[PDB]
Order: sequence, then structure tokens, then C-alpha cells
Amino acid sequence: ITITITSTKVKAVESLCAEVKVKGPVRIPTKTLRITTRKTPCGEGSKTWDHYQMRIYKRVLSMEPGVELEVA
Amino acid sequence: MRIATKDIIAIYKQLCIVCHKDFVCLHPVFGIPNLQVFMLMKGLATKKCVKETCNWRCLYWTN
Amino acid sequence: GVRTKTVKRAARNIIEKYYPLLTLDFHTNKRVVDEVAVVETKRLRNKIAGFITHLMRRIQKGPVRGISF
Amino acid sequence: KLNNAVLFVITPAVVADRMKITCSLAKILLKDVDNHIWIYT
Amino acid sequence: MHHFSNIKDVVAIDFIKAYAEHLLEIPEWVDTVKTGMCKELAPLNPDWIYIRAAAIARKVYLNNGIGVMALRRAYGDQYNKHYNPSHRTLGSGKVNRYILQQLEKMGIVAKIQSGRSLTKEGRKDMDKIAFQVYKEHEA
Amino acid sequence: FQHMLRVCNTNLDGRRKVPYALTGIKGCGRRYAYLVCKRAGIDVNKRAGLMTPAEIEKIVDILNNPLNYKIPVWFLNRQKDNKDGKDSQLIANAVETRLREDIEALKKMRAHRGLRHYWGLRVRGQHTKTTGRRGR
Amino acid sequence: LFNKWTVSDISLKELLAINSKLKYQVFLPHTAGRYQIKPFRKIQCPIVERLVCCMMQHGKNSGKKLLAMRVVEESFEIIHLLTEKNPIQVLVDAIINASPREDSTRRQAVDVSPLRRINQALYLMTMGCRSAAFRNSKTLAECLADEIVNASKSNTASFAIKKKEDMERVAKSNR
Amino acid sequence: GSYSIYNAHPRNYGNGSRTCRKCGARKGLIRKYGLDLCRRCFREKAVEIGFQKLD
Amino acid sequence: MFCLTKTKALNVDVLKTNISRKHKFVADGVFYAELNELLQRELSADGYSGVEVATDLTNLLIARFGVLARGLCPVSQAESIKYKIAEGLPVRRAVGSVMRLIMDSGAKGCEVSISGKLRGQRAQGMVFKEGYMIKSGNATRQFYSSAVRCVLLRMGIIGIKVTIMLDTDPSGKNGPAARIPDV
Amino acid sequence: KSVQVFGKKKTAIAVCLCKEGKGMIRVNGVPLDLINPPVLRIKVFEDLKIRVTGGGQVAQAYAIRQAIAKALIAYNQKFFLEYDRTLLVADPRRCEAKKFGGPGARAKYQKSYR
Amino acid sequence: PVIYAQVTEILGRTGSRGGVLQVRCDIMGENRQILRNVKGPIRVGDILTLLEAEREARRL
Amino acid sequence: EADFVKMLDARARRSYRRSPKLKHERLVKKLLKIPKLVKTHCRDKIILPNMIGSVIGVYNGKSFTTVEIKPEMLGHYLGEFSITYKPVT
RNA sequence: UGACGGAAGGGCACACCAGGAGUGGAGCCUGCGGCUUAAUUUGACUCAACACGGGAAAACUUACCAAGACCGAACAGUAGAAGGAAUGACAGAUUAAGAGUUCUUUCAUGAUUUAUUGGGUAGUGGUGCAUGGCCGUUCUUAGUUGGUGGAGUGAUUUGUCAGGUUAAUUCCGGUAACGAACGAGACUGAAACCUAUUAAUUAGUUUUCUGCCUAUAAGACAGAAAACUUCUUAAAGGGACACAUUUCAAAAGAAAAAGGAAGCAUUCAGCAAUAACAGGUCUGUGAUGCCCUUAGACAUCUUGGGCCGCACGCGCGCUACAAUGGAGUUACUAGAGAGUACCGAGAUUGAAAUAGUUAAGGAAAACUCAAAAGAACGUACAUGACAGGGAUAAAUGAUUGGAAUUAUUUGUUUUGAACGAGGAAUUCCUUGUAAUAUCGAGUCAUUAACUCGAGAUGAAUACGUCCCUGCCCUU
Repeated sequence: ITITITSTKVKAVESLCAEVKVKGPVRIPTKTLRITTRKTPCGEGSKTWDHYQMRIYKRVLSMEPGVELEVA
Repeated sequence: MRIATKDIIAIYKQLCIVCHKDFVCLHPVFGIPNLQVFMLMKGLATKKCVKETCNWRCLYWTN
Repeated sequence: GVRTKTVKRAARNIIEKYYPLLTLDFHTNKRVVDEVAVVETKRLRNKIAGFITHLMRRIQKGPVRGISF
Repeated sequence: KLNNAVLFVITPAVVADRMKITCSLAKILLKDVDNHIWIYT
Repeated sequence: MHHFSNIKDVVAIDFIKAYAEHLLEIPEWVDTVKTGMCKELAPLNPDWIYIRAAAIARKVYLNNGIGVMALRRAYGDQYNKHYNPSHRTLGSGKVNRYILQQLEKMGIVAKIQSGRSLTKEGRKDMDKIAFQVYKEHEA
Repeated sequence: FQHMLRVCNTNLDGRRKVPYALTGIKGCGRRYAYLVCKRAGIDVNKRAGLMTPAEIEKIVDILNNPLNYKIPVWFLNRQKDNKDGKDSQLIANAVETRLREDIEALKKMRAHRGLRHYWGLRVRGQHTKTTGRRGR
Repeated sequence: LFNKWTVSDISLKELLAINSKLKYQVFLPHTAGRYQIKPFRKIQCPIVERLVCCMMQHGKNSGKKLLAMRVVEESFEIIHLLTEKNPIQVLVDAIINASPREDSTRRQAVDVSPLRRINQALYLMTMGCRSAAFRNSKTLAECLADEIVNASKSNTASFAIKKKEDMERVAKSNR
Repeated sequence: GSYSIYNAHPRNYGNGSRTCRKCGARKGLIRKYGLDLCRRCFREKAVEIGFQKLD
Repeated sequence: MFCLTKTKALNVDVLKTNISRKHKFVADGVFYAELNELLQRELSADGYSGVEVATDLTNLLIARFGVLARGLCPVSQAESIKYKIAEGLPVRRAVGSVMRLIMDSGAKGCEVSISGKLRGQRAQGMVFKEGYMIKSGNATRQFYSSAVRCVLLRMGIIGIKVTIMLDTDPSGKNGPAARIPDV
Repeated sequence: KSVQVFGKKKTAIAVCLCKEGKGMIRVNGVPLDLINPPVLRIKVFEDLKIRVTGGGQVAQAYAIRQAIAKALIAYNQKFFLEYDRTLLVADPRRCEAKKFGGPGARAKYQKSYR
Repeated sequence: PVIYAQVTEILGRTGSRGGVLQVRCDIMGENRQILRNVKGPIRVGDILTLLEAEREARRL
Repeated sequence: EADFVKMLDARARRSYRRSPKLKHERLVKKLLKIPKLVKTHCRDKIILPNMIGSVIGVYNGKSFTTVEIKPEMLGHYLGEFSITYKPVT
């Protein structure tokens, strides 16, 4: 079997991994979701961009809101 | 506005109700243009029959 | 690399009360500061422990104006 | 401008300069060493 | 020091030359085509097919399941025919697919369900020919 | 050896190699030049001047008779030729003649592309506000 | 230097990294050190290293060091041909010779520091090679090679020698 | 009829067939990750969604 | 009869069975933002003051998609000013009353910014500050709670921004803090 | 008997395996004398089984240098600095992050006034 | 034909913009302290060269 | 006619290879009925032999530029003979 | 009190110096002005307008133009009216139009609404000199303030300073000031390390079995299996604070050197005060005030065109002017991205190429997804607008789309232009940085010479001063 947990908060999946624990918590590489946008609503002004990013942590094990768990 | 007779009661029979503001497409439930639903019951809010809160290009009707 | 008054005053306040606990070794002072003053950041703890040790060299050699232990 | 002819330290450049021959022919004489330069003595 | 186990122990360029003359019917488009679309001149080498056939065959020796496309990007160049900055493009398919088809006729290569692989005797002749160039290299 | 040859009433240079001396013909470029060398079976590396007029009468024949000399149709500068015939036959000073009459054919019927040739403007529809600014 | 290969001027020996320490002598002039992070740190770079990095200029040759390492290797062999001496030994005489010992600054005549003497010695020899080999039959390595050997003893036809004499003369009248 | 030709033009390719979720304007869209939220509207609600101005 | 063929479905992207992980959380975040702003317009008279997926709807949710710290809550506090401002109360007294409510409710510091046409036809903006408040740092990403509201008057729209600095209960501590204990 | 060691450059990683043998060095299966950029052969040479899986082509030449240098120490310690310090310590320098308003890390686009 | 001069200490840096260093030199031949202006990166331990030593460079 | 389009340009036979649109077939159907000038907005027709004798006006942007079809004005687009701008002064 | 000084004193910034790359000169892509047209929509015009409105416009977007239609006239009252208010319509004519728009014609459905007065409503219409919000700027440097106290009738001032030091009103110090708050710092993300911990798949290594191949004796490859964690991924910890030596300044600190993965706050970023502009946006918004238009519409929709129009001027860029190169063949090497019913597209096969017919796996460390600059190979090219340059054009071949003409993009042949390193001026830059060549993503039915990111080769010149442009303190 395979228990997979993916969440936006690192302390979330880490807390639930240790609570379920048993095969070790494997850590699939983190995904970053980068979005770059112009700050201004119109064109006027200096060319300024702001950098947004949301992370996604994935843990898979084999035997709170924002955390999802699936059993294969 | 001019609407089919079998159509107007279908909205009223169904009536909460929601409808997109995009007029190009049809309503997924009744299979009728979103225009007819909008204009038929935009007139119903003036009679104080419902509430016409608008949010994210969708109109939510709740009296 | 000067030190702000939030770490010079914090370093002073520890020494007046807790002189004997501290010593000339920098690495011991790191361990004490985590226990004798609740600092939530490792970097801030080292800077205070850095200055607290630095004050000992002057204190050991003689009296200093700011600190009266 | 030079019209250095086409038919009939050692480098194909110098043996093309004062021999007044094109550097393509200068390869032929030196034959009768690397794919970047031909240095002979 | 040095020893021989496979084709990785001989320099790539002089093995393909060594495996060139050893090699395959010549089609009618041998002298009328280039090896891609980015290029603009047909190969200057009269026997460019054989020097290409050895390289394509050698690439099979190292990649277990290899296809036409993986060769097309391998024998590909840059496209800078305008003022736009050059962007890499695929090589030619028919020249490489035909040559790979010809190696099937000899039996050097085979057909796996996800590409092509060298046969048993294809390993032999490749290993055999890679040896004299190895011996010649040491001397 | 001659520094000045003549083929299809067009003067070439004898210093260049045979494929890069046949580009002096108006209808022949670089890819076409190499092909006729292979069809005629001459040595590319040998210079044009050294090459005997025995081969000249065939190269000019090949340049004017390529269709029956095993030349792919997609190699021809004039495919689906109008005015009868469906072959290039444009390796001559005939390059200008066909080009000149194609515009006049367009210009006769007042085609828009033809009209853009009359005014001497950009023909293939490109921005002309800032580029192509030859003063007049 | 390539498995094949003294400073008279007492003012450059300490700033010339040739053989005072073992970290200088190297089979290739391709060392990836950080020689430009502190003042007076480039003096740790081998002399052949410094010359190679000046063969990597004029925009379209930016970053091509293996390209510039090949031409220098072929140049040194030709240098040994023309002088029957060590190309490294031959080059370091050129730096001593092709170094302007005075300069004019707004004018006003002032001397030139020894470290600036080395920088300008390679910079002047570098430009002559670039100009001579541009749109010319001679291969870049050859053009660099005879430039150095000419600049070695006294030859005026060398570009660096021409420039040194011009600037030295200007400073002389600028006093 | 009165509406037979109304909105009879097919818009399936999309530059006037895609709309921002809330603003509804057709310029400046962000179709990445299926957001369908154009700029000047995603910036306001970015923190609510979960995106943060990290580096 | 109409010549329309398109159909914009009244579905949601959080109910999709086959969805990528990158697409899953983006849709989860977007749906929360859409839902949060939906009932904010409904529960304005009640102070919805937050949603998780207030200070006699479900049918709307299916059709469309197929607090003791009242002082510390910025959303409900901001609505208090909007209600009072629209009631004709002067901005100085009404905002002053709300600030005293927060200050005695256990907040380290708060600030209300009112900008608009308060004085006359020419625009003006007043800022009220009470208590300690840091403006720069990553700390304000955890020690802040703000809401942006706009009220409509007879001469225009007035913008009211209410922000409140929280305390240690949102677990953590500020940057500069030594608080040396004694023996 | 064997030890494991590795060396790093900008992004080049060369994981070596120092082990008893007849002295044959091989990188990814090819002999050390048949390195692709033949100019760099003498720089690499300033029973091992090295595997290079990163960087470019000059980065891996320096990474291989570390792998051979580090392997001798690791093998000898368990069972260089006066010449080149970077033989045993990785160069910390990495590519900087591009920022908006410029084509590089510090370069900025041209300005106009009139 | 030229006479060398060791560098003792740096007086500072002058010449409008900072690109000319005022240094004090002691000629090893005649242990004479001579003040000059230097163009370029210099250090105390450096040894200069001089083709002329009669210009007591002071800038008034 | 399906045979003639083969010897035309690559674009011409492709735009004919796709199924005939209703507007174009409803256009040539009028072309057979009429010759009397016929106006149209359709600047997308390919000149085919079935309309050689027709006199047709093409909406440029505001008017109708009457053009009489010539056998020498083949598969080029029908919209190339109605300019959409006064050229230059 | 502030502002200003062709006033002084002290500091700072690629501001300049020492330089690199340049732009300006040529062709082309793009924006702006101008002229033209029916329209060539419009905002912005010193830094703080001009590859900017994420603005790469065939249709839509779309705001402009020529036509055509059209209500998106609620609600309330009247008239009319199931013996019909009205709506839709095949055929002919009209119309580009298969808009029944209208007319000849009768056939369907039925108060869903026609004419009516008020009245709202609608608008990419105006007004950013009526506003909110957002953003830029002053201003990326170090500045700002109130509680009590001292001085002045008062605006106000001290606190917020002599000196030194610092990246920093950061500190040592000084003191009618004392005690504070914001700003800096502190803080967050990435990079620079862990042979110690935790783990092992979809990462990797090792070992073993089976088959095959060559050597002189080691190994290679393929198909399996089941172990370890150096690499890889990534959680918690640890790890540098200039501690510590020498010198310099009883003090804050400064400068080598050694050690270290890491020593300019270690580097790059993020957040970033008080006060202010009547700086940009009502053309992002169902956020909005007032005015304007409101059945012959400035609302809406359809068709066609335009934003691409060229006598010239300016800004951002790409390609070039070659031998440190171009053309042909060979081996190669990454990083960060993206992916559904349909998206990213493997393998087979048709051919000269773009591309076509079938077609696995993959909601992904699993499948697709793949490097060129540079390198090596030849008795190739030899300095000549040459094979440098690839504009301009002529033929033809395919894709996307309802549609490719005013070329969407692209293939084959042919065509072979200016351009011989660029005047006054002017921009960016201090270390894995500049530069060079390339890859991914945004936009995306189809379209990058743009922008946002990613690696790959890796320079030169400084360790300084206010001379220019400018800041910030003090008389």
C-alpha cells in the first residue's frame, strides 16, 4: 500500500507523518508555483514586478485543513 | 423580455437560483440562454421578491 | 560590524545578574543564553553571546563603566 | 586587390605572403600539424 | 591504465572511420539531399552515408531502446536563416530512418517494442572492429 | 588555365573552384551548383579554370536539360511553369525576363500585389513606418 | 606550462607570479580561482593566465577561454622558434620592455605604478595582436607570436613599443 | 427572428472567449494553473489563495 | 429562439476527480477566495468575519458550485465604522469609539485610516494610531489582521482601512525580545 | 575494500568509488585518457569508478579533479593544499538570480531621457 | 638610465577625482626622501622606478 | 472543376479541400442566376472558372469596387481587387 | 520652521575616475511623433512617457469607420386583447448576409408584451483637478514623532548633540534633559556545509542469477531480484558572534594573516516609517459621485475594414560587417520549467523538408522534455562584398483557423542589397558579476527579434574622490 500526503504547510505533513508512524517518510521533491505579475494596475510607472510562490510538499508512506491524504 | 412559456415556469418552479453574467452561453440547468434568466428575474428583484447580491460575475438570488 | 543597542543592553542586563554563570569561553555562553534568557532566534543568541564574552575580557581586566555587577 | 594566384618558421600564412601564392596552395607545398594550424620548420 | 571491454575504450571519431569502410545499397537521393533542414549544403564527403551509418550504429550500442526521433535531435543543428536568434531544430528523418532500416537488413540492429537494439553478432563485429583500432591506438 | 571562362553566355572566374564558380550564372546558386557537378561527374576540388571545354558542353546541357538528367522536380526554380511547360529552364539570363513579365502580368489586371510594385513599396505586407526609409 | 616549457627589472619580480611559489607553475593557464575579490589579489595569478584572459575581448569572443588557450599555446611554440629561448622567458622581457614608465593625467606628468605597468604591458601587446590579425591572412596565434618577440628586445615595429614611445614622449613634453 | 443573428459569431478560439473570474475583463489574463484570474485581481487575492511574496 | 451553443458550467475545480497536485491547491485557494467574498456580501449585516473550508446559504452553495475576540476581529470592527459612518455620525467621534473598543479588548496596537471626501469636495485622509505597532518585517505577516472596506455617502465613497496588531496568543514572539529571567 | 567520495563544481557532481585494483581509472565507463575536451586532459591528471552527472564540460573537469584528489585522502585516512586549495574544497560560487528590469544579475536596460 | 625608488608611505590621494596617489619615496641609491605623485594601484611595500628625480612633486 | 483546382497553388487547393462554406455556395448560386453587377462582402472567394463572365462588386471598407472577372485573373483571391485605403499623397 | 544658494565644513551613490560591453552609423522587428485616410481608437511626454497599459490586434479584444439591424424599455397606471397583445416563419422580390429587416403570400406559438406617462437601467462616454483601492515618485538614504521636564509672550526649540565610529540619529561618548515608539537592525526565502541523525520511491549505488560480446584477463550490455544511503531528494538539529591573534584607533570599531563549506551585515533578494504629489489608472472591477448619450443610442449584435496605412524624426532591441570566422561531418554536457475528458506526446511508418496515417505511457522525481557556445575531424575555404551578410523579391509545398488578400507560421530552388567596426552625444556594470551563445515559461487555434526565469563558457579595470549629475547632516 501507499499513503501519500501533500500540503502547502511543511509543519502540517511533517506532524501528520509522525502521528501515523512503518516505512520511513519519503520526501518527493518540493514543488514551487512561481507567478510573476506587474505591480501597477495601469501601465504608468517604473517596471516593477512582484514574485509570488506557493510550495507543495509531498510525503509518501508504505505499509487539518490544507492537508490531503490518499490511500492506494 | 420574450421568453418561452414552458421556460418561465421552469425557472419559477426551480426558484435559490444562480446565473452567470456571460450572455454568450446557455444555462447548464434549463438549457436556455443566460440572458433570459437574467432579464426575467432582474425584474423580480424590483418587486422585492428576492435579493440580488452579485459576486464574481455570478448573480445569487435568494423572500 | 557594530552592535545595536538591543544586543548591547541585553548583553549588559545578563552580566549584572548572572556574572558567575558566564565565562571566557564563547561556546559555553551560547548554551547558557538559551536557558537564562528566552531568545527565539539562534542568530540573535550568538550575537549576545558574542558580546557577553567580549565584555568578560574587559571585565576580567578591571571595572567597566556601564556594567555594575 | 592582391590577386595572389591560384595555380602553380614555416606557416601557410607566411609562405603565402612573400611567395605570392594563395594560402590554399601553401598547404600543398608544405605537404609534398593540427586541424587548427600547420607549423613547420 | 588501459584495457578493452566495449566500444567506450576507443575514441569515437576514429572508430566510426574504422567502421566506415567495413560497411548497404545506395538510394537515388544520396547526392541530392542534405542531412536536415537547418543546413544549406549537401555533405562534402562523397561517402557520407557510411560515416553516418557507423555513427548511427554506434549510438545504438550505447542506448538500449533508441528511436528515429532521438537520432533526429542528435544529428540536428541550429536554424539561423533570418535576423531572429538561432533556435535549435531537429535533423532529418528519412536519411536516418532509411539507414536504420538498412542495418535491419544486415541484422546488426533489431526491433524492440520501444526502439531498436543490436543483435548478438552485431555486438561481435562491433567489438571485433573496435579492437584493432584499440591495438593501433596503443602502438 | 584561364582566369576568365564563358558558359551559357555568362562570364565566370577561373580562380574559384568548380561549384563556387558556377554561381556566376544568374540561375545557378550553391545547392544547384553542387548537384550539376555530381550529375556531370567532375571533381569538385579541381578549379574551374583547369576544367576542359569538353565538360563545358555537357554542363550547359545539364543546366538546360535537368529534368531528363535525374534532377528532382522540387529542385527547380520554376515549378508548374505557366506559358506552357512545367520545368525551370531558368538557368540563364532568363531569370530577369520571367521575373519582369510576372509583374507586368500582375500589373495588367490591377492586382494589389502588382500595384505595390508600381508604387515601389514593400510587396509582402510589412510595416513601412520606420523601415525601408531610402530618401526620396 | 604545456608539458614543454629571471626578471631583470627588480620592480616587477614580486608582482610577477611565475615561479616564486608552487601554486603558480601549472600545466594549463586555466585556473578558476577568485583573483579579483580583494585589492592586489591578481598578483597571485600566473603570468600566462593573465595574458590568456586578454585574448577574450571585443564582444563576440566573450568567455571563450579554451579558444584563447589554444592560440596562446601555438603562439608560444612559434615564439620559441623565432628566438630559440623559453617563450615564458621571452614574454617576461616584453612586459619589462613594453611598459610605459610615465603617463600624463589632467595635463600633468606622473609616474606609473609597477602593478599598472604589468596591466598596460599585456594590454598594449594584446591590442596589437587584435589589430594586426583582423581581416588579415595571418593566423591570430602567429600575429601574437611575432608581436611578442619584436616587443622582446627593442623592435619599434611592435605595436606596444610604438604606443609606449608615444606616451613616454608626450609625458616628457608635459612636464 | 429578433435574436437569431444575435451572438451568432462563434468564439471558441479565445481572446474574447476567456474572462477573468471576478473582474471579467479580457486583457491581462493568467491561465497558469487554471487560475483564469487576470492581473489586478489575482494580486489582491493572492494571499487569500495561498501565494506569498517569498523569494 | 436563440442561436447560442456555448455553456458555462456552474461547477467547481475542487470536485474534479482527476486533477494534478499543482492544480489541486490552486483551485482550493481560489474556491476559498470566491466563497469568502460571496457570503461577505450576504452577511454584511452580521459580520461574517471569516470562513473556513460571525460576530430562526447551503442551497446557494450547491447551485453555484455543483467569536469572543470581537474587538480583535478586524472584519467586524471595520463594519462597525462603516455602519456608523453611513448613519451620519461624524468620523472623529465614531472612529474614536471603535478604537477604545479594540484597545480595552487586548490588542497591542491598532490603526484606522479614513480617506475620502470627509471635509468637503476636496478629498482628505485622516489616520488614527493607538498603541505600539511595527510596520516593517516578516513579523507583520503573522502579527497583523486587517480588512479593507469602503462606505458610500451622498457625495462619494469613503475608504476605511482597519488594521490591528495581535499578541502572543498567535504563537510566536517579535524580533527584538530578550526578557531575561531572574533567579 | 573500498571508500566512497565525491567532488563538486558550479553544478558538476562527480561521485567516485576508490577501491583496490590494478590502477584503472574510468569516468562513466570511458578511460581517463579519452576525455572529450582533449585540452583538459592534463588538467584532470594533475581502481576508481567516477560518474559525472551535472554542470557543463569545464565544470566536470574540475569536479573530476576533486574526485580523484578527495578519493586518495579518503582511502588513505580510513584504511595537495600547498599547490591548489580548491582540490579538496568546493568553490562556493554559484550563478546569481536574475532580477526584474535587467537582462542579467546586475545589468539594467538602457534609459532614455528625450 | 633610470633610478629606482622604494615607497615609504602614502600621503593620501589627490588630483580632483581620486586616481593619483601622493607617495613618499626613498631612493635606495642615495637614501634621499623624494615626494612624487603615482598613477595606479600602489602599496607601501612596492618599489617604483624613476627616469627623473629632480621634480620635487608637491602641487604647491 | 474539382480537377482544375489540383493544378492551382498550394493555398488555393487547400482552401478548396476544406468543405465548401454556405456563404460561398450561396454566392455562386446567385452568380449563376444573373451580367448584372452583384455586390458582396465576401473577400474570400477563389477565382474559379464557373464565374469568369460575372461582373461582381467587392466591399473594400465602405463602397463596392466593381470588378469584371477575367480569365487572366485566376485563383488569386477575389479580395485582391478592391483596395482598402487611399495609397499615399 | 521650511525651501534655495554661480556659501563653507563633513559624509554617500557605477555619479565620475581605470576600464569592459556598448547604443548612436547599415538592414530588420517594435513603440511614439508627424502626414494620409472613412477610420488609421486611446491613456502616458525629463528622470517618474516612447517591446509601457502585462497592448505578440485577421474574426472577438475593439474603444474608430461604412452599412445593417437591435432592446439588454425593469416596475407601476391606461389603451388594446385568448371572437388574439403579439412572436416566429418556407417560397419570390429587397438585402453582403440562410437578419421574415421589409414587401406579395398565409402558416405555426400564444399574454412571455405592443402603443403608452413617470421612471429607472445601460455605457471601453467625459471628468484620476470630485473619490476608494492599487502603484510610482520625493527616497534606498536614515529619517520622524509624544509623555513629563528646561527656554521663549509666540510661532517654536532642547530631547533628535562637541569628537570618534558605523552600511545605518548604529553605537562609544556628551548632556536640561529623562524615559520611549516607528524607521535601520532584528525578521522571512534562496545560495554557501554535514561520510553524524531520520528516512528509500518514482533517486542512486552495491550484490546475486540467466543470456550475450571482447579482451587477457578485467570487465560491458540486456532481463530479473533482494539488500545500503557516499551522491539525490528533505525534515529536525548543528554550524560564525568578527570570537580569536598581531597592528591601528581607558571605547565603540578598523586592517591583514591562519582556520573554516561559509568572514563586505557572507552574498542575492522580500518586508520597509512620518509627511507629501491636486503624479498614473473611473479603458480591471456589480466600487462609486456629478455631468453626458438613452429607440433613428455613445447600450447590444452581425458583416467588412482599421489599429499594419508612408515624404520624414525619435526610443527599446535582433542580425551583421568575418579567419578569436563561415560551410560539412562526429562525440558530447546542464538547470529550472509545463502537461487532460482533452494536455505534454514516446515507439512504428510513409518523404528531400515543413508535415501526414496509425498510435504507448503520464494528472507526473514514474511518461513525454530534447543544449548549444565551445571541442574534434579533411592535402575543403584564403582574404577578394568571397562560400561574410541574408534584406529585397519570383516561383512553387504544407500546417492553424469559418476565413491567411494587406504574405499568420514554415519548407525547396532561385534572387545576393546596404553593411569595411560607426561624429556630437549617451546607457549599463565591481565577481561566477559584465559579455557571449542557448534552454524553459508568460502571452498562445497559429504567431517572439519582448518580458519573466534557468543554466553553460568566465573578462578587464577600483579598493578611490566629490570634478560632473545628485542625495544626506551641520553654521
